[PDB]
Amino acid sequence: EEPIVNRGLAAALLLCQNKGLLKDGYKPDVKIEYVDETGRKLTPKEAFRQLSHRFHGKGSGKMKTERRMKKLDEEALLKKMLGTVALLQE
Amino acid sequence: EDPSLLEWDADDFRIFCGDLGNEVNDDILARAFSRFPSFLKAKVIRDKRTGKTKGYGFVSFKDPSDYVRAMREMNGKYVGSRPIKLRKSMWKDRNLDVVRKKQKEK
Amino acid sequence: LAKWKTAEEVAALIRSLPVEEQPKQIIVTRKGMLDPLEVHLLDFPNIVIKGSELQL
RNA sequence: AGCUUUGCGCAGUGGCAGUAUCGUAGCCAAUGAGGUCUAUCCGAGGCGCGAUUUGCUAAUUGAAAACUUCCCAAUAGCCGUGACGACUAGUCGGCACUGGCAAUUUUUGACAGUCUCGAGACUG
Repeated sequence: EEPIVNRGLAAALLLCQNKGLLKDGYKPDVKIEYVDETGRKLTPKEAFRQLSHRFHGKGSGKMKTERRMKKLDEEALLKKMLGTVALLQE
Repeated sequence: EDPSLLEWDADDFRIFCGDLGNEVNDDILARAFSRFPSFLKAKVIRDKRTGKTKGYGFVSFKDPSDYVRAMREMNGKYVGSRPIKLRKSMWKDRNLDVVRKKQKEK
Repeated sequence: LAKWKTAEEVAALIRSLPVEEQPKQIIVTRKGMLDPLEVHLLDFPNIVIKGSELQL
């Protein structure tokens, strides 16, 4: 119920919190993560599949590649966002 | 867009024969095609600098009913060292892809 | 069988909608309905079948 | 000529489908299968055996879940510094950067919001 107030950053942070959108001597920050050429973090199964494909020297087939590309496009479309037609038809 | 389908495509029936021996059925497909009534073409898809076939091959038969009868008879027939499974060739080209895209939106 | 038919009808209503219109979170009002809903929606693992403490 | 019936097949909507749908090559069967009601009456298959075509799409597993050579590398701003050439220790034009470029006149933003009839006013 908190709107975005002008010249204020606490209201947007409160709306995002309410919406649920949130030796030598050293401390080395050893962080290991799996990423792809698209920059998206990869699931461990996906990372293992990529590693196995690179190690075996052969990638996936054309049909599998097309299915993966279609799935990625669908995911991108879904993450980017019929009530009016149902209101007009009623 | 590999220029290799311009020699066997003559408004004929293309049959994809897979599940064949990798080191066998090099020219046995030609014998099968000669046994088939049409006996037009029996091309085998193989990779260059590999020494073995790539699996499924394309058999072009002019007579469609004869091709269907041969596919019914040769489905699972022991050819070479493994039974060759015969199905219909896809042949999804750029024009076919464009037509499929046009029909998908409508 | 009635709960299975209701879960199959919910799965058919989810499958009739496109992927852009399919939801990713399902809130079950009845507590004895989320258990077949995990079985009837095995083809779409991206949906979350969660319970509801407040009954609408 | 209009209209209508039975049977049949094609096409189509809707519906059903394991007490459902068939084969039966086995046997019996209008020369009567099967009958607790209506039995000097009804009138069809019944019993055993054995089944429940094709295309598309999606998803999971897996390195790869099958359509015709693939891969790798490359092409298609300023201030100063060191030399080069010119003009009278200074200036200019081109070359690469061994350092810097978020503190008032240019590039790390004094911008943003509101109201009225291209223009004006108010606030932070």
